Amino acid sequence: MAIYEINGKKPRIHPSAFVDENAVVIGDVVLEEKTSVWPSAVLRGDIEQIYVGKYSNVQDNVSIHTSHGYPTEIGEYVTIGHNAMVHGAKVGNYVIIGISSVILDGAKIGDHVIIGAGAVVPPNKEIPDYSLVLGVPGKVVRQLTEEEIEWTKKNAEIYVELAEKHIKGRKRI
Amino acid sequence: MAIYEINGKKPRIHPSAFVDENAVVIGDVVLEEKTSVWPSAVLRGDIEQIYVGKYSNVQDNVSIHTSHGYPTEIGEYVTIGHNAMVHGAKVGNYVIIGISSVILDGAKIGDHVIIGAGAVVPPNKEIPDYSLVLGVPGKVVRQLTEEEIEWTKKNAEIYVELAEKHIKGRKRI
Amino acid sequence: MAIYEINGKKPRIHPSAFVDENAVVIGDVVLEEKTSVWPSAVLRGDIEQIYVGKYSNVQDNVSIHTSHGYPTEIGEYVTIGHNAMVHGAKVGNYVIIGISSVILDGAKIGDHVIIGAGAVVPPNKEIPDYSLVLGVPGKVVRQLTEEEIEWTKKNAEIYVELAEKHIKGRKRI
Ligand SMILES: [Zn+2]
Ligand SMILES: [Zn+2]
Ligand SMILES: [Zn+2]
Repeated sequence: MAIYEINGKKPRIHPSAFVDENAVVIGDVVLEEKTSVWPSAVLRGDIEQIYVGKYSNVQDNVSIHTSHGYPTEIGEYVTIGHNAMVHGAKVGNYVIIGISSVILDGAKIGDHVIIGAGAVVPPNKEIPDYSLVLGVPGKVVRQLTEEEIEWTKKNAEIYVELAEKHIKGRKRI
Repeated sequence: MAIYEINGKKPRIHPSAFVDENAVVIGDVVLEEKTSVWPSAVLRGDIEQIYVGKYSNVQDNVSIHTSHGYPTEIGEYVTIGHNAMVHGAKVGNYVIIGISSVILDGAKIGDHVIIGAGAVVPPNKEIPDYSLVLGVPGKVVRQLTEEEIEWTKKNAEIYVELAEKHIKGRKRI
Repeated sequence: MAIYEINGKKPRIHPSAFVDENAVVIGDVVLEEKTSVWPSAVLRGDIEQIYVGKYSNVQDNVSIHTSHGYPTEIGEYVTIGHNAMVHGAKVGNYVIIGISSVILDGAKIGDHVIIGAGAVVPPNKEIPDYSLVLGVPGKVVRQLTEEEIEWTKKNAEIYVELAEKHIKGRKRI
């Protein structure tokens, strides 16, 4: 949990979603069904809206924010890796945001995309569907393989099940 | 909030500052007027002092620490981007520390400087005023433009207003 | 603290260890004597076990997780730097994981190793003993010097003392 409203705007969280009590969700944030927000993950909807599509996960120590005129939209089946940071960007469906990677303002990530760990997607950068992105500044290095494409969805499914495990079996001690 | 003292040393926080209750401020830490510390941001003043100049922001999931003999001094109008990490360094005025970047021990960042997202400033590295720094190890790639210089201050001003919004309108639900 | 069990599995924490109340320890996690987990550090043992050897520290805003079939084992005298991320990897003794670095699944870090800040150790990557690793993807650039080797242990010792300071002198205010 650790949900807050700011100036009237309240987060809209679907009942099936899992928001760790150590995560922080503030203001204009929408979490669709079967989404999950993990420990120390922060979704600060105090400027533009932060929309998180169904079956998507926002892992441990992630930050999601926006800039004026630059809302953040996360698609379906999106995996936002541990310690990653998404800032005022649009992310398509079946996208794996690598651990500790960074997606900046105005960027547009296509569907079925994998952003490598530690990669930095520059402002306004557009990433085509089925791409593997690496480096700083991140560049499309090649297209995803059949295996990787399957994974762009399975990674998210694994988290949907994991989220449910926590909702039913977590206990503070 | 989530403020703690350690062995007698208590943080000195100006009344106008905003410290998110999910942030963690420990020991020898000084926060001047109109400063702001956001969710999961950690300022651990358990070794050397951590000084944060007025109008500066320490964003979500940032860590600020020190090494023996290496205190951390943040200037005025400094923006420490989401998930960044400052360790025993001296940062001048009107500096934007990029998202997920790293500033190491002994480094000295001049005034009106922009450190790119994911950049790593090596130990004892000195950055001249009006510089744009990119890479790992971070290097001065060019001087800031008129627009960027204006931004080195406006970024901080935006946060001063944002901080006030939170102080007056945040509500746990 | 902020310790939780999940589906029966409870963390096993030695009495001498220090777990900041703002850190998050979940499930199958073992913390040996004189270990320390700092603010916003997250050890999610909800898949494979996370084992932390004695005298090791998991610094501020770190995340430690695993993948199915890929448990995370941290050796003795290991320093996991601020904002770093270890995912389903095996780390030897006297290893310094650089600030904001990333160690991926299947990797095996030898003993007396230093991973540079912001470095990314690729999946299944094996790092020889006494190595300095830099870059993305991280590569062994040279062997450690006498000074650095001494440091691979002293860094951890400093934290053992620091941990004790917190256990005895921390006070919420
Ligand atoms: Zn932001
Ligand atoms: Zn430190
Ligand atoms: Zn994971």
